[PDB]
Order: sequence, then structure tokens, then C-alpha cells
Amino acid sequence: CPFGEVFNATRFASVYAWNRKRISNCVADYSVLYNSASFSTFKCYGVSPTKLNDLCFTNVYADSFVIRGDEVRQIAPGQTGKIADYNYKLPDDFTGCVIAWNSNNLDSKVGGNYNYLYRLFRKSNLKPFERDISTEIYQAGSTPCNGVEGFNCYFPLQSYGFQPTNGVGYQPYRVVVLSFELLPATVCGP
Amino acid sequence: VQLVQSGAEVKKPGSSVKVSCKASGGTFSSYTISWVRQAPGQGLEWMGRIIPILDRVMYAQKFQGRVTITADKSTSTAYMELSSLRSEDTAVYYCARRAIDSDTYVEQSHFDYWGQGTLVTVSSASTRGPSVFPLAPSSKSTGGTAALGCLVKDYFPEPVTVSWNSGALTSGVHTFPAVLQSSGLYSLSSVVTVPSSSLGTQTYICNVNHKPSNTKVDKRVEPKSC
Amino acid sequence: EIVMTQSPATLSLSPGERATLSCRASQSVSSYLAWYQQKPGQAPSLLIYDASNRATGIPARFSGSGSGTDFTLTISSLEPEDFAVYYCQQPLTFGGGTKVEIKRTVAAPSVFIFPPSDEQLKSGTASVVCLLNNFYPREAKVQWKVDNALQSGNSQESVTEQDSKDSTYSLSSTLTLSKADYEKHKVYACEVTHQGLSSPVTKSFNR
Ligand SMILES: *[C@@H]1O[C@H](CO)[C@@H](O)[C@H](O)[C@H]1NC(C)=O
Repeated sequence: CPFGEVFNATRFASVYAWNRKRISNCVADYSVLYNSASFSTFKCYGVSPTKLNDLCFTNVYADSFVIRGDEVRQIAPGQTGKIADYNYKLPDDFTGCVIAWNSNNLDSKVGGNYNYLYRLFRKSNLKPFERDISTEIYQAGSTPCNGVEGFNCYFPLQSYGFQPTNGVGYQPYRVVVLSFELLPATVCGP
Repeated sequence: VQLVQSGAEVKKPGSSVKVSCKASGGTFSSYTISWVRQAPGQGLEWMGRIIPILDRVMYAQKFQGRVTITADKSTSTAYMELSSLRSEDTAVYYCARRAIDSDTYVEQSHFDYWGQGTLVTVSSASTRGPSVFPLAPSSKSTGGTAALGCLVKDYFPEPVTVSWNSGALTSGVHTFPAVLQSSGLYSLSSVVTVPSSSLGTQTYICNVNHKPSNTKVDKRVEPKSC
Repeated sequence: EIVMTQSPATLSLSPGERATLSCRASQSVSSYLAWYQQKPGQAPSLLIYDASNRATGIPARFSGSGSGTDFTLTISSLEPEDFAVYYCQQPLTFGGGTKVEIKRTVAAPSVFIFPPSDEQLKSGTASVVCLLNNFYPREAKVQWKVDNALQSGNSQESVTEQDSKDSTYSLSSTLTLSKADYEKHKVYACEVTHQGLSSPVTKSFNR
């Protein structure tokens, strides 16, 4: 299974436009993941990481994006926040694994890496596994926006000002969410 | 909850000016800072507004390309920079704050606090103290009432303050607003109507102060003879 | 940009009367409107915000109304301190402003003229000042005549604010010439035209 193409990718996506790789018709060796000393987050829900290499699944999904350090907690079932409500929402019955690691050496630029964005304004909360890439001006007040940024009329996305000297809570973290479908199994452990 | 601005400036035509506005601690977390200017004898003109908590700034159409508004959260100070100054940019520049919700980012339209203002004079003239000349009372200045005054001529920049008898004489005093002459220097007049019987018994002295040049001049206006 | 039109430009009323000030918009500002008062030498002070809400400490005689594009500022009974300039404000622009001045009986100006001082003549410049004192209304015309020749380009006017005691105005006109040009002529006259004067009054002096 192409696990390296997700974890060892040169470019990562923003939270609002989180990528997804469907993995099927292969054998997945999870030992390469839970034996690595490179991850700061490794929480599996409804599954054991050790027993993962001896189970079969019909399909497994790999979602990848970039958030800051203090927002990794929101990538978990039953969490609330700007990321969990407006960017990437996990279901309360989530059966999978969440992996993350610090990426300050790659995603932080001197003048601030303004390429990584997150959605700050939205009229409703996201459904589990829903993605919104809209760029419509958010009407925070009583006057229409007409597609122009202005008074109480905001562009819905806000840029992470990722600087390498920021605090660890404000530093970029590359996150890979693994979801195992429990629905004919096409992926299995060794 | 205070807004203290930088001192008055005199800038040459074509140069740039940067006016500062220091706010009380915590203002940049629940308030936005706008810049409003007012030319002498004219109305208020909104230029732009900065939102510190979102690193977002918007400018008026007339001021796009010439104004850059910044906010330094480290020192709790906001800045405004006007690029290519000329005569109609001579105005009193105010910094004003509006409330914004730190969780919904909803901003109010009304200003709840203003600064003291910063006078920016765009001119190629240099600082010059005033020349005080007497306006002597005579027949052309008089039934029982006489008119005398002082002419505060050729000074730059504004402002000037004029008093009579070191503040003792207040009644009948008219200090006219200044005018900008063709030379680029201002001229002012301050007149006072007094009884004609006191022209020989009362002494009248006008006190002029021009702080931009540190000039304190007092002039005794005496009656004229045929 | 939404243009905010304030009407009228000037209001002449008496203390104790009701003042109604209009602010109109070219596009709807919803309820995002505020009314400000500015006295001479002071910063603007907020009176009404969100179209109809009175600010803290503002007397109850100030009231605001309107929505969208039509708004009205109402002073139920004018106090002597309410005579100033009033601005309406949208999220982006201010209004042109409305001046509220005190109505008064017509008063003719006391015209005085001042020949230049000998100290200024030593400097090489001559300035003649024409003084119009305590008149109403504010509109007045001052014509400078040198040897019965109308002067233009070498005079400047200035009007004081309305007096807080008699509610009149005063005007100062200064005619400036060089010492050489001042001695090429003899008669220097100041012609004043006002409503209180049946005929234009001339104050003159021979050099
Ligand atoms: C990424 O690369 C490192 C070294 O090149 C390797 O040890 C690691 O297993 C790779 N990650 C994956 C998911 O294959």
C-alpha cells in the first residue's frame, strides 16, 4: 500500500482543502508507522495499533493536511473548534488512527508562510468527512458584501502566519488521518 | 482606554508622513483603529481601518495607493503613512477606535473614542516667528467706543495664541481665524473694542505666543495723533 | 462609495425650538448610522449610534431615527450649547455636516479701518485692515478701493464664529501692498455691503 506517498510527501494541503487518498487492493504493513520515532501524535480509536497488521478492511482512507500544534487535539471524535467545525470534522464513532508530527523545518518561512490557510468564518458546522473549498465573502453584519472585502465582510479563509520562531503551539504540524472502513476486504495486514 | 497621538509635523510637498497612535493595553484585542482627517474649516474624512486580531486592513477609495495603516501589537501602537503629500493633505489627523467582538469578529460602525489629533502641514515654507504690528485707535476706529488691535503677520506654522493685558482684558476681544497668504505664511488679527475715555488712562497690550518657533512677543498699542 | 448627503447645510433656529437634521444615503447602510457633534477646537463627540440608540451621558433631548437610506437627527428643544456642527456617519464615510446657528435680528456692522503702522512701513510692507464688528447675518461683502480703483488679488478675509453673548459675527479684511506701491496712491477706501445697511458704507483715509 502507498503509505509513503502520504507521509513522505513534499507538499501538504491546507485544512480547508484537505486531500484524501483511497487505498485498496494491497497489503498494508502498519509496523513501519508504529515503530517510527518521528510522530508526536499517534492515537488510534476503536482499533489497536499492534493488532492492525492482522486485520482486513474493505477500504482505508488517508487524509492529510497542515494545522498548528494546539489544534491537533481537535482532530479527534467529539471535539469542537475552528478546525473541527469549519475545516475537518471527525465522526463521533470514528474507527481509525490519527498521526501528526512537527513540520516547522519545512512549512515555516522567515516572512511567514502565508500559503497554508484555514477557514475562519462559516454559517454552519461541517458534517463528518465534509470538505468546503468555497471562497465566498462571509457576511458577518447586516449589509451585503457583493464579493468585496470590507466592513463585517470577510474572506472566509485566514492564513497561518507560520514563522520558524513561533511557539510550538503555533508551529505547523503535518497530520495524516487513517480511516478504516468496516463495510469484501481489499486491504489487509501481513 | 486612552488614545495618545504623536506631535504635529511639517512635511515638504512630495514627502511622506507617519503619524503614530498609542493605545492603552488590551485595546488591540477588542478594538479596531481607524484614521480620520479634517482639513481646516472642512469636514471629517474617513481614510481606513486596521483590524489587529485578523491582520486585515481596508482603505477608502480616495486613499488607496497612498495610505498604509499598520498596528504594532508589541507596543500597542497604530501607525498611518501618507505617501505623496501635497496642500490638500494638510489637515488634523485623528485616530479613532471601534469595538469588535473577539470571537465573532463583528465590528461596530460608530467610534467610541477619539484621539487628540495630529496637525500635519504640507508646505515648503520654513518655521518663522510672527511679526506683531499695532492697529492704533483713532477717528477711523471710533461714539464713546474705540477699536484697536494687533496684526500677527508672517508666521509659520499654525497655531498662534493671542491674549490682551495678560488675560485681564477679555470683553470685546475678537481674535480672527488665520489666513494663508501667497507667501506660504499665515497672518492673524486680534481686535478689542474699548471705551474712548480709557484711551488716555488705560494701557492695552496684546500677548502673542507661537510655540512652534518658541516666540513670545507682547506689543503695546497706543493711540495715534493727528 | 456611498455618498451621504446631509440637509440642510445651515439651520438658523432659536433656543427652545426643535431641530430636525436629515442624512440621506445613495445605498442602504441598514442601521449602521451614527450622529456626531463637533464644537470649534474640539474632537467629534458621539450622540446617537446604530441609527436610534442614544450614547451614554447624552441628554434625552437628542433622538435619532431612520433606516436604510433615510435618517433624521432630532433635538427636541435646543439648548444654547447645541449650536454646533453635526455629522452623520456610515461604516465608511462621514456626511458633509450641518451647522446649527442662532437666529437673531438683523444687525448692521460697525465698520472701522486701520492705516498701516510705521513699524511695518519700515519693513517694506503696508497692510490696511478693514474691521466689520458685530453684524448679523453672516453674509457680508467687502470691496477694497485704492484711488477709486477696485483692488483684486491682494486682499484676504476672515470671519469669526458666532459670539456666545450677542450671536453676531465679525469680519477682518487685510489689504497688503509693498511700501513702494503703497506710496504711489493716496486714497484707500473700504466699501461694505450688508443687509443691515440701506446703502454701501465706505470708510476711507488719505495717506
Ligand atoms: C519515509 O522515509 C523514511 C526514510 O526515507 C522511511 O524510513 C519511512 O518509512 C518513510 N515513510 C513511509 C510511510 O514509508
